[PDB]
Parts: sequence; structure tokens; C-alpha cells
Amino acid sequence: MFSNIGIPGLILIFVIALIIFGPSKLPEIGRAAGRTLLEFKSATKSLVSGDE
Repeated sequence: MFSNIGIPGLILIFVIALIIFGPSKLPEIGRAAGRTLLEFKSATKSLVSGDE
């Protein structure tokens, strides 16, 4: 039924999101967040290090 579709069915749904969002919008967010997240781990390293 709707469970036997698996991923093949996901693409159809995903497209519904693309029309409203766009395939050039999801990658843009990841990249943008990518920079924000990148600095996150660096800040964390200082919390765990708690030393030189």
C-alpha cells in the first residue's frame, strides 16, 4: 500500500516540497548552516578543553 512504496514514494512527496521550496534552497541552507556549525565545534573544543 502506502508502506510498500518505500523511498520511491518519498521522491514524489519530496517534489511537493521542491515546488514550494526548491532544490536550490535546501543545499543553500546546509552550506549556510555549514559555516555556523563549523564554528560551533570550534567553540565546543574550548569548553571540553577547559585548558591550554
